[PDB]
Amino acid sequence: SGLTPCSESKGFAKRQKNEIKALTKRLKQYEEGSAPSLALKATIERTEKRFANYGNAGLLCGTDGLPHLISDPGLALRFGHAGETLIPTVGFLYIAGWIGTAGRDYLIASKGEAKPREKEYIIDVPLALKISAQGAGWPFRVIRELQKGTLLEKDSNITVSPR
Amino acid sequence: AGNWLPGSDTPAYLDGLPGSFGFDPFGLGSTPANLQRFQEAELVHSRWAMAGVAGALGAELLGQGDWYQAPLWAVNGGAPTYLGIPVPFNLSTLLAIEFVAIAGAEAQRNAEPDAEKRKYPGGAFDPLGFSKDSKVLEENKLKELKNGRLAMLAFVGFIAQHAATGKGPLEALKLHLADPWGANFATNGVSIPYL
Amino acid sequence: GNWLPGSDTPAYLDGLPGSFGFDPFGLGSTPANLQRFQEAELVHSRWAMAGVAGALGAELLGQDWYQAPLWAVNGGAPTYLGIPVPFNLSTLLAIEFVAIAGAEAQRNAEPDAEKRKYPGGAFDPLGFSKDSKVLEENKLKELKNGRLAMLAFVGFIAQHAATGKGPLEALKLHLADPWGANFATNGVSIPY
Amino acid sequence: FGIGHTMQEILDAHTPPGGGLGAGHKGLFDTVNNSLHFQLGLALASVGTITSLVAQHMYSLPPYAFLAQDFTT
Amino acid sequence: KAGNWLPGSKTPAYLEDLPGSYGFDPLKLGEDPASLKWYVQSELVHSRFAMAAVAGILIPEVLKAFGAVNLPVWYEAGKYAQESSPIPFNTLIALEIFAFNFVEIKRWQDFKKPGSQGEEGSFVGLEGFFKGTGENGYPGGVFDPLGLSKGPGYEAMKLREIKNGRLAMLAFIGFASQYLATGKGPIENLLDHLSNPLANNFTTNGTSLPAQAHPLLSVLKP
Amino acid sequence: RLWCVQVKVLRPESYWFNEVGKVVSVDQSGIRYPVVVRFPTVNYAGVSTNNYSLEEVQEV
Ligand code: CHL
Ligand SMILES: CC1=C[C@H](O)CC(C)(C)[C@H]1/C=C/C(C)=C/C=C/C(C)=C/C=C/C=C(C)/C=C/C=C(C)/C=C/C1=C(C)C[C@H](O)CC1(C)C
Repeated sequence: SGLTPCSESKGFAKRQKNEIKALTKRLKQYEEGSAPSLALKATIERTEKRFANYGNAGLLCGTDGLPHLISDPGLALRFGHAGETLIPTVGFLYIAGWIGTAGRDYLIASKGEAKPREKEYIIDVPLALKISAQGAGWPFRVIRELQKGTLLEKDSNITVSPR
Repeated sequence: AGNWLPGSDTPAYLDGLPGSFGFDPFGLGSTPANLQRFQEAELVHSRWAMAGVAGALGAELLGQGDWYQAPLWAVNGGAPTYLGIPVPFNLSTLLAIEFVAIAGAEAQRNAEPDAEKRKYPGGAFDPLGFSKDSKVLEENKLKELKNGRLAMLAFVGFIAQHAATGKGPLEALKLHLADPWGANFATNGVSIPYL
Repeated sequence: GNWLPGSDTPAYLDGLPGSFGFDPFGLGSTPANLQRFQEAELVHSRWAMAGVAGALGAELLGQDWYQAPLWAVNGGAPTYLGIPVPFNLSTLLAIEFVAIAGAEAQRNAEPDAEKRKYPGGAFDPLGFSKDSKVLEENKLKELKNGRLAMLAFVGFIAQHAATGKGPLEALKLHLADPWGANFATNGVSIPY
Repeated sequence: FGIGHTMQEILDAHTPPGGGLGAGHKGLFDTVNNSLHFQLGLALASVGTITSLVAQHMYSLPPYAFLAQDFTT
Repeated sequence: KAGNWLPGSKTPAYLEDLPGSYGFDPLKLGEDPASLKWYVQSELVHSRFAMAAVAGILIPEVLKAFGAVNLPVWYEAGKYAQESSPIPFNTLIALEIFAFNFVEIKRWQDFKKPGSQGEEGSFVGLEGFFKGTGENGYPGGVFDPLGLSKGPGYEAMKLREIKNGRLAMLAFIGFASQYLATGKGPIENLLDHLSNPLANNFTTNGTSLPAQAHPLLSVLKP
Repeated sequence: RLWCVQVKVLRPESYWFNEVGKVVSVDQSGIRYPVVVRFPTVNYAGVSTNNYSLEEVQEV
């Protein structure tokens, strides 16, 4: 996209220099070893480490000197940008399927009790913890339920409004 | 006749058809009216490819250039030549009689009411009487489709080879025979794009 | 006989000509497959007679079998025995196709089953055949004599793949150096 | 004049034989033709989409002389 | 059942009669019977692949440590083999894709319909090679040429294959992680651990315990 | 039609259309909607029972 790597971008280096300069300008009003001086020094160290880490990660910077993420799985894989969107996509989808499968399993387990509505606002905490730990293996069980036809309710068993 | 994937269930509507190996994994022939249309379409594609492959290969064996090197006299300002004999036609008259001859033949083919003669017309198209015996005709129907399916893959094999390497069909066969383990579809930068 | 004494032979291999009960993988379990494999074995064995008798007989007449088709690629003319021989390599494959494919097409056109394996009639000069008592005896002789012949021809190819030399001279190296020259000494058959 | 298409026949013919669209577009000629609100909805959908197209194409491909320099316009 | 992975726990009932079963399924992945059959086949295939791989890594490495042979190490053996390979990289990949497509489709079709690859017409005359033993993951035929599945110790060999398979899978993942963390070979890692097991382990490779996640590593040190 | 038998409601304007309820009682005096059905869910009015005709309920 016409971008340049942040490790060689002049705007990136200028932004790091300006942020460090502003923090150092704030730093000179306090005595050495005081709590504000230590806090500002820790902020300066974090700023330097962050700019170094963003430069070392292969991030691409625009004309504004700011990192730009690449989200097409093709351009990310062939140019080393998969850690920006693609691997976070896989991680989020795994965790989201975990949460959804744990909720579905808890709802289905509570459906079989004598008071199904009771477990929805007074949580069965041991059962919820057991079901929550079992959500790690959600893709296998979910894909099997999809192949078996047990994941979906039949259309004849679901209420609809008159058309 | 067999199974394209041994040990697998084949669709029931494909049983008894000529050249049938139970291959319809997408279920395109599930509709009976579509399956009848696809049977004529497969045979017409087969017969055009069988003549097309023999025309493309047979002209090279007679030293008249490859199938790709045929029509550039239209764009290079040249003249047509059949076996060295000049042909006194231009593109304004070659396509005109092509539209008249082909669409005239295709209009007669489309007008047949019954399903069998839309695939196997016979009559004037079978002067040597190969359809006199039912046993020979049924076996020849399997022979036609199996040869036709090979020619359909060969002509697409002509196009895909030339779009990837730029060489001729017999040129690529010579290249493959000269070094098989280093000259194939894998060794060009087109078929597998990420090496 | 038995290929492995004490082992239980398959029941479907009993009564066959040249039968030793050797089918550990059950390839001839289906009778339709078994019938075709006998014709495949006999044709492979009979062609192995011609290959060995040829390779060995020609070099007993001073004519290597590997060096025989070495006048077309490098350059030269075909030669049989000592007579200057006509035709060319391009013409040789034309007569190769018409003679063999014309003969092989008649090999399987018959509706019989024994005739595909054991033709008889016009294919048995000098009498032979007769009723049963010597026909089955040379039926056993044909498969066993054929079996070394295809083992030897594969041995002819494999030796030249490992040593690059002929089989007759490599036999002489096996008598000159019986313990220092075999398939174990060269670094091709057994690496390291 | 005896030549041309009939829209009812076009609509009735366009039903996929696999049954994916059910009866297809059968009876839709009488639905569209007898309903002024169907016709008004189709006309407004197309006209509003065309109005958006006009907006998107006059700024980027200005058709009038000295229009691109008139920023307020 | 071979035992209990957690003594005192309630083992699942669907893992009672499986070979190599210790009742280990806390995630309940094999609760569905079709899933259990598919995962039995998957564990066997993974086990045999890891078995052969760990053999082809460890036996050359042990022979090199004893000084018998001098072969390239496993993480670099692809480089030295490809330079002396008559067949280049792309056609090797294409040939592997073709061959594995064929053999894995045959294995998959036998899994879906047991014994189907041994019927008449399944192969071009050679279907007797693959008649099957009627068991999930135990093909036989050419794959058992010595015929020791008909022996009395067939059930013990099934247990031996599965346990050695799990050991081999853990061993290969150990080889990969040990290279990625230490940068050296597996026998080198073993000898470093045997020289000083307190100081040479995963807690000192600088990778397995990240410094940011474990601030006490830099604090509680001499 | 029986007592405490699962039935599926076929009345389209009903809140429990295509849903399964339990038969409470069936009136035998020939009224228009004799089948009394109890449902595990309430409708928008908070009611859990409704009366249906013979053709409006299918035994499941
Ligand atoms: C088990 C597969 C496998 C693994 C773990 C490795 C690992 C390695 N190889 Mg290696 N290779 C593997 C298979 C093969 N390699 C090679 C050819 C080479 C060469 C020429 C070189 C290496 C080198 C290396 C090392 C460098 C790191 C790397 O390249 O990561 C690769 C990591 C992978 C996981 C590769 C992907 C393997 C894949 C998962 C196999 C299965 C794919 C199938 C399509 C399965 C798909 C699903 C099915 C169900 C449809 C590393 C130790 C080199 C190195 O030392 O230099 C720095 C070196 O020069 N390999 C071929 C030839 C075709 C293989 C065949 O499968
Ligand atoms: C039975 C079964 C049983 C179970 O179940 C399984 C198993 C075990 C697998 C199996 C066994 C087996 C066997 C081993 C196989 C192998 C074989 C043979 C070797 C073939 C051949 C094959 C062989 C034969 C044909 C032959 C060929 C021959 C030829 C003629 C040659 C020729 C030559 C000579 C003349 C000389 C010249 O100058 C040249 C040439 C021309 C070159």
